[PDB]
Amino acid sequence: PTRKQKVEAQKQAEKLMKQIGVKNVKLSEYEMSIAAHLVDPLNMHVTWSDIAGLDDVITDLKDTVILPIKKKHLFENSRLLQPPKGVLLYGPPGCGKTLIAKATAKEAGCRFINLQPSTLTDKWYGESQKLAAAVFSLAIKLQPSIIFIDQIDSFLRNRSSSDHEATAMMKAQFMSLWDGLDTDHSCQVIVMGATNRPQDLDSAIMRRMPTRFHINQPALKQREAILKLILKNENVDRHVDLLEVAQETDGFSGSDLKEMCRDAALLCVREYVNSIRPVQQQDLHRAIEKMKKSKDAAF
Amino acid sequence: TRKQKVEAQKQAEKLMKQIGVKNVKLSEYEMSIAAHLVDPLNMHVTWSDIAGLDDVITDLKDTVILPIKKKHLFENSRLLQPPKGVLLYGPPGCGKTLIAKATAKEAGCRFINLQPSTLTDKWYGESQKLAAAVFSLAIKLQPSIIFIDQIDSFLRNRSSSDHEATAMMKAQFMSLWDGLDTDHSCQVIVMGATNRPQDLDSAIMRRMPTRFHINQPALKQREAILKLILKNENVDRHVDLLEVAQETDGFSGSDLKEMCRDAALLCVREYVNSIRPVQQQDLHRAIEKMKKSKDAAF
Amino acid sequence: AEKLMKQIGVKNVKLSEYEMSIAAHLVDPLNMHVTWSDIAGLDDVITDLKDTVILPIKKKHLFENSRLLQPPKGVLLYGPPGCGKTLIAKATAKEAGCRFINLQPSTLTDKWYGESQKLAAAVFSLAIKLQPSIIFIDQIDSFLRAMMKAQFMSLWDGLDTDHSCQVIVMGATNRPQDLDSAIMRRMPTRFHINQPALKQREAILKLILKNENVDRHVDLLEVAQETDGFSGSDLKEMCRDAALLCVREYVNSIRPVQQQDLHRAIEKMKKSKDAAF
Amino acid sequence: PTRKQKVEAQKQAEKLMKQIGVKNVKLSEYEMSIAAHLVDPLNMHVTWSDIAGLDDVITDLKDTVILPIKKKHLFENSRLLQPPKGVLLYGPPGCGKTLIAKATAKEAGCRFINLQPSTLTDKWYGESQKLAAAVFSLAIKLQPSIIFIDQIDSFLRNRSSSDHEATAMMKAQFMSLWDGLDTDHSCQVIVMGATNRPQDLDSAIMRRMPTRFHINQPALKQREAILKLILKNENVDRHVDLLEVAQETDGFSGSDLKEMCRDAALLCVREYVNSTIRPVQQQDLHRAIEKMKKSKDAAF
Amino acid sequence: LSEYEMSIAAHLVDPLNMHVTWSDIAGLDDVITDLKDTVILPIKKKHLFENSRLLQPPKGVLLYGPPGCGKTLIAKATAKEAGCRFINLQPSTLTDKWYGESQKLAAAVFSLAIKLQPSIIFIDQIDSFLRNRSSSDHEATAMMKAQFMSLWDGLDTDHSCQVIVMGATNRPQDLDSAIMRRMPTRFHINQPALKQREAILKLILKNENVDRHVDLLEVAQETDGFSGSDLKEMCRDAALLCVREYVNSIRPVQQQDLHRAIEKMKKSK
Amino acid sequence: MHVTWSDIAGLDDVITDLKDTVILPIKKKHLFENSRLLQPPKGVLLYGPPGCGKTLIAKATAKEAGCRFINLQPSTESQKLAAAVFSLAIKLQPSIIFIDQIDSFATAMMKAQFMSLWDGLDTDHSCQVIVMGATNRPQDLDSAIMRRMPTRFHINQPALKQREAILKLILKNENVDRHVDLLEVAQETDGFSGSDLKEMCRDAALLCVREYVNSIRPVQQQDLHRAIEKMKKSK
Ligand SMILES: Nc1ncnc2c1ncn2[C@@H]1O[C@H](COP(=O)(O)OP(=O)(O)OP(=O)(O)O)[C@@H](O)[C@H]1O
Ligand SMILES: Nc1ncnc2c1ncn2[C@@H]1O[C@H](COP(=O)(O)OP(=O)(O)OP(=O)(O)O)[C@@H](O)[C@H]1O
Ligand SMILES: Nc1ncnc2c1ncn2[C@@H]1O[C@H](COP(=O)(O)OP(=O)(O)OP(=O)(O)O)[C@@H](O)[C@H]1O
Ligand SMILES: Nc1ncnc2c1ncn2[C@@H]1O[C@H](COP(=O)(O)OP(=O)(O)OP(=O)(O)O)[C@@H](O)[C@H]1O
Ligand SMILES: Nc1ncnc2c1ncn2[C@@H]1O[C@H](COP(=O)(O)OP(=O)(O)OP(=O)(O)O)[C@@H](O)[C@H]1O
Ligand SMILES: [Mg+2]
Ligand SMILES: [Mg+2]
Ligand SMILES: [Mg+2]
Ligand SMILES: [Mg+2]
Repeated sequence: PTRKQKVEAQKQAEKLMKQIGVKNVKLSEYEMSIAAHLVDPLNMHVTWSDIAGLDDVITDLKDTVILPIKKKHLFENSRLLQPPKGVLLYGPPGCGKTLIAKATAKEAGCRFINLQPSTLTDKWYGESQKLAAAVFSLAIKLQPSIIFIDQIDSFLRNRSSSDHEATAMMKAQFMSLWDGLDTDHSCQVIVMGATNRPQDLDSAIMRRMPTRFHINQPALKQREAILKLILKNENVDRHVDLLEVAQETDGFSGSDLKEMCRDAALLCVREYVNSIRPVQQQDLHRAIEKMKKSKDAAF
Repeated sequence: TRKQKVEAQKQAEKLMKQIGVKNVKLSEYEMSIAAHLVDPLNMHVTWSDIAGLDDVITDLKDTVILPIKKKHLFENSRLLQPPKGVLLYGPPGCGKTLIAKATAKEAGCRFINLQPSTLTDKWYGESQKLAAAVFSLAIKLQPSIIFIDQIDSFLRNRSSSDHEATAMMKAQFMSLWDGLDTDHSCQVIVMGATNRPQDLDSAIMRRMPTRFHINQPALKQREAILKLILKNENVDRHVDLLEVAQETDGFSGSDLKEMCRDAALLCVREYVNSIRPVQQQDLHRAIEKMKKSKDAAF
Repeated sequence: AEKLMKQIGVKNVKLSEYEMSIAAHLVDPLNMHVTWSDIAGLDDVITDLKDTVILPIKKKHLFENSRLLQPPKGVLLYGPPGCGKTLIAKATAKEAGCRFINLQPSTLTDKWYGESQKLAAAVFSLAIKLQPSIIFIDQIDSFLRAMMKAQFMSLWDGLDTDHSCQVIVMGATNRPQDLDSAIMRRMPTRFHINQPALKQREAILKLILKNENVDRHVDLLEVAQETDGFSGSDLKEMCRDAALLCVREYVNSIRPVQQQDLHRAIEKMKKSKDAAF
Repeated sequence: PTRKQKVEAQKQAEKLMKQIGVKNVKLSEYEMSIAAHLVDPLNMHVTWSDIAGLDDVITDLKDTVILPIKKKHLFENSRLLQPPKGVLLYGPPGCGKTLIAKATAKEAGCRFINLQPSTLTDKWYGESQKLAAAVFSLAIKLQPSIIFIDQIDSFLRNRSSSDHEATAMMKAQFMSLWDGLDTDHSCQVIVMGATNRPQDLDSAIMRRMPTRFHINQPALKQREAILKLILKNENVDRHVDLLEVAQETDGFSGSDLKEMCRDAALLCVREYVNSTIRPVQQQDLHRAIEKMKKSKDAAF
Repeated sequence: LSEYEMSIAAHLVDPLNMHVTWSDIAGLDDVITDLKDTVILPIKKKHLFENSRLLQPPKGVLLYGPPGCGKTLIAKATAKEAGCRFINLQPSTLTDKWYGESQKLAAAVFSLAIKLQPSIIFIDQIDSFLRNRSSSDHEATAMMKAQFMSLWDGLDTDHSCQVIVMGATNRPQDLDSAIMRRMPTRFHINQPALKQREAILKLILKNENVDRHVDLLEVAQETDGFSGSDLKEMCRDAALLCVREYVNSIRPVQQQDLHRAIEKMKKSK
Repeated sequence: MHVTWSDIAGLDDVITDLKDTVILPIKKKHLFENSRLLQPPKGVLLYGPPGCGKTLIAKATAKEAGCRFINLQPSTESQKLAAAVFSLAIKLQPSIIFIDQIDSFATAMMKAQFMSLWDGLDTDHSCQVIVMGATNRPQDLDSAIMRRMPTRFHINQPALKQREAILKLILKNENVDRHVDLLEVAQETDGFSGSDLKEMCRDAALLCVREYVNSIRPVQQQDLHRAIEKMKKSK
């Protein structure tokens, strides 16, 4: 027939499945096309120790998502002790969202799966809803599993009249398979999504993601912590305190400080090549000044 | 060729043996539609598990379940038959899917989930055949309850920016609902749960006249659901569910479940660091956490 | 063909395969318990439809030679959703004297090669073979908003000129504004099936409860003056809910429906009608 | 379906890929349709020497983008020394932006690719997101590469509610594939964009383009530099005071001085042809400046 | 030769059947002088100074002023005296009721213009098409009006193609800030102002009927106050009055019919 | 075309404007061929309300001026057929090419060839090949050749007196009552459209016929009033 571009998902999500260690899974063409976006747990290079600035959020996520997956002998006796069916990572953009997502993909346990909603929308009629169903079918087939939807503020957007029929049907099927009729059993299928704009997400999807973790912008202590974490392996001058830098920033996020340290290292490398030099804490001041002058362009 | 119905024919047979049908001869499309039949014994929720509202439950039981049984009493009257549509509308969360499961389990006749994703097909002239086979199967076994979850997305408001197959299916649904051959003594009822009935339709809205408003829980309903949830789990003796219900004032039927789950998780976390009941102190902390987290939209 | 010949009453069956497949689709006037007495409230529209379409079919001796009385090709019954359209169509299918046939465009779209123009030609060949015939396409808005569409349009425009076959295309419509630009013009006769007014509401309410054991002091005029916006199906649902509420006092352990049950049903229906707002 | 539009670019992207130097790259239909917009390195005829007026920006770009591409032995040990994942060239319209982009399309090494967001949007449903994914797929397939998004203040605009679902999905997928779950690894895939309205670009795309270069309106020294650069190939007299016209303009951008020089040359050719090669004697420049000022005044 | 290219080719005016020269445009003569040496001279005789990098015709010619009085007449005459392939489509031929069918249309237009020799492009009423960029407007034409700028002078442009785009507007104050940049040579088509009116009146009355002696200087200040296009429509009223009077009983014109046409045009206002 | 200019009543001023402008081609030489600006417009268009004598106006303009007419039939390779039709219409001079439903009518190459042929004909001859086939709704009909149709007239409801004249001209064909007058019916029609009076008279005749079929007589004022009331209720 037509649309036979699934001739390489089954040959692409099989060698990728052997890297995870699944023995006997009987899937269809749509299920394999969905599983073609599974992430390898060993392909990540960031653990919980690489995420600084916030500590209570890490422990909360670990005891809400990671803990109920293991120690099943203690959480299966009670009626309501299973992990939630949704984790909404909201807050300002930059620090925390994708890093916590990678930490959950690597060190959390059960098979992680990225959705990438671009593969759900198809050209042919009656093909996007089948893929949306195969998503949850594969999630149920692989217990447990964590369905990750990055930028969930666009795919599962607020419903209105100016929406395509296939996208609206997929958005309805998502909430009809989340906690629908034949769902809500002991399946350990959790759906998480990181988004910087949770104001216009939805009204029916917002309740299906009850555990909402606010990853705020780093404060003074958080900025000091992330500045001390970033300048750990690279050569830095012996007496360089990260408190004055974090106090001087006062508006930098977790990604702007990374750029500031990268700019300082690049300035040191350029000064060395013009003629291995450590950051004498003087380049940090001019880097902060240049970054502030650049950020002042939005106003 | 679309020769996958074979597997849909090997999944709509064993399930049939789980329901107890003896002689029902169907076609390929009818079998593919019946492949979504729900097992009544697979549900684990009855009318006793739905608290907070009682008049709505009694109304639904006397409107849907009561006409199904005692057919000798309603066979003489002309307008004493079950309706052809039940629209469960209201705010999202509490009541809709729970009442759907209760009607699937403890209501009687064979329940069927539509799952409109299977109606839309890639091949031309295949979605309308499945839409017809839906009602064909519904009439084939009487009675039956056709459930369409989130019906405000499949039978949307008819406009010009709609595909030919979807528009044809939406027209065939209302043509086979109360058209030229239906509306006889068939006892085929179609129900649907939705949280946005404002933009559902103009012709489908009248075909579902029995509309049950599953409102958002009030003080009494909040206390009722809080007492129902905290029933089997261990809790302190002097814990008044009225206090937390009056303090909340802003949760639906699903947010209180999350609050109780968070309280139990806090208890089991404080225990696992070194079985502890909730002393009504973790309840307030979970309520404050959920109230400070629900401000993400604003 | 022969499987459904029991009602056409003509031994002129020379149908082919497509004609045979289309012949299994005409309506069954036997199991149609609807006449002009069943439809209430709108009697002027009924008599208009009658003296416009019906006598051109039954009266076949006065106009026989050439006379101007002709069945208008294309009758569009348009209005709000409910209250009359399919009921009038079914009454016509019952007692129009002609072979009524339903379309249901879902059967036209064949999967093989996407060729659905052959069926669009076969349906018209069948309608002309056993004239008079009324081709009814329910929900004609979604069906006509594309080789089959042009072929069917040209067929309907070209074959209905010899005034030898009384084939008439009739359609019901709840959204007449977005129907079409040429189809709306192609149908000369348009019947506006309005929603029941203060008098039509009372008429249909009195017609709904006739054989039931209703109380003596139940003035339907008060119910009509209390509804103020109820459609045809809404009043039937209200009466059904009132009957269920009256029988609820007996099933829990035959009671005549009083005014209190009707008032409670009206209040419940008016509260429920605010779902779309 | 739409396999025709994707069967022509396939016969066009291959030839353009033959002269670039990609040896073995296996692409799909969407990847080939995206690669069909690759720019030829030899077609660009503007280098760093042809861009005057700004000097610190040039060396900053050479150290930030051009330097980490080569000499990989120095930036392979540390954790954060790779080239950035975005270069936002913001400033008033005129000088710098498109010229710097054209210069980097030739004198940067790695394969340059223009996005041309007009080809991303498609008529069929579920086709624009596939092309947006194929963009980054092709970028990762050949390393390194520079994805240029001209006038990025329109495609990756500020997210709101009055936007189409396809453009919103594409805008979300761009930032999801920029620094998402499987793209933070070292891949040398850099995305740059030139725009004249950075105030309403975005809140999540702005952080993904940390290196923000401001191309200001030419000042006195910059105006003198560009006026001396432009009046180098054309025939001019011996003595030309470039500071005079530079101080006279006081409001001309990098493109208005080019127009003034063109108008002076056209006046010279008109005076020559009217009789039947004449060098500008620093008098047609003042008249052209006055005419350009009168034209800019009468525009309102 | 794509599909959108062939769809655009339906608006490509043939360079042979134009029959519009500088003689048809009377009245204003200063704008014609500055446009001949700036647009026609660099386009033609390219074998003289092709070595120079900035001796090419400007790609941003724009003619503003009141509506009418020779706006597109100068464009057609220029394109006829220029190389070939006058290309005007519409102010609203684009913006089809689809998704991704408006920017691709402009892309096809520009590709077709690049395919052949300069092929002067004329965009009638660029004021509303390329209006000032903002964030409150519908976010479907802003991306299009930005792609137009990105394709006008971008990466692949600035070659020896001579592709010159010509615009037209009635109020170039809210047009743009980056589009006016690539439009450096902007001519000012003014109002006739008591002289060009008489000139165009003497021009139009040349190839016509008998037209007995009536000095155009007489009806020069008591004529239509503006809109020379209505002066083109004013002589039409005299012609219809001269051809509609003889049916009651070819007739030569005089001051009476012209004055009555003037009074009728004034009453129309 | 069997239509007559005197039969179609209504806007008498528009009729004279047509019989002057469009029939300047019917006028001999030295009147429209001598002056360059006195020639009639090339490619006249017609737009306005739906129906109301859309094709009837073109038929009357072709019959009164005696100009040759030919049906374009846009519903019935395409570019070649269009070029052949244009050549056939331009050969037999003078001739008018009338099209049906031009508002919704390779097609682009055919339109470009037709526009080029019309431009060449106008540059060669004054009014040899005319084109009058534009339908209603010309605001967004098409954008193929805008300069081809620069002349048009908004044919709408002229006035109540024109409606009364049309009713008197259309009703004076069958048997009518003495007291029943078309002016008395138009005084109560309250601004009915052009095609509305014909359908109202048809409904009155159908009522008068049904009066005998239910039990032939001439139409009366009561039947006309009932038909007008039914048309207003159905309007
Ligand atoms: N706690 C942290 N420890 C180390 N690095 C951090 C931390 N927080 C942020 N970062 C830096 O931020 C970058 C990741 O940003 P990320 O991808 O999470 O943005 P995002 O929040 O996903 O963007 P958006 O809000 O648009 O989705 C990494 O390069 C990392 O160096
Ligand atoms: N009366 C009740 N008794 C017990 N639990 C309840 C009650 N009402 C709601 N719940 C809780 O709500 C959850 C079910 O939510 P449900 O699936 O009905 O949401 P929904 O209304 O279907 O959402 P949407 O409106 O988006 O379709 C269950 O987990 C259940 O614990
Ligand atoms: N005049 C009437 N008298 C009695 N019952 C009526 C009348 N009109 C409508 N009904 C009731 O309405 C129901 C039929 O609805 P109806 O056929 O009018 O809907 P419809 O207009 O065909 O729907 P759609 O607009 O989708 O075609 C019947 O069950 C009948 O009981
Ligand atoms: N430093 C320079 N050296 C030489 N030429 C220059 C310089 N700066 C600007 N120019 C001139 O400017 C023109 C390029 O303008 P460009 O396309 O960069 O405008 P832009 O800023 O991209 O416009 P927009 O902001 O609308 O995208 C070239 O023709 C070039 O001659
Ligand atoms: N000075 C003039 N000399 C000769 N003809 C003129 C003159 N001014 C106007 N006309 C005539 O008036 C007509 C319309 O004038 P013009 O082309 O200036 O309008 P326009 O502003 O281009 O209209 P639009 O804005 O719709 O494009 C032309 O056909 C032209 O023949
Ligand atoms: Mg992210
Ligand atoms: Mg639900
Ligand atoms: Mg109906
Ligand atoms: Mg630019």
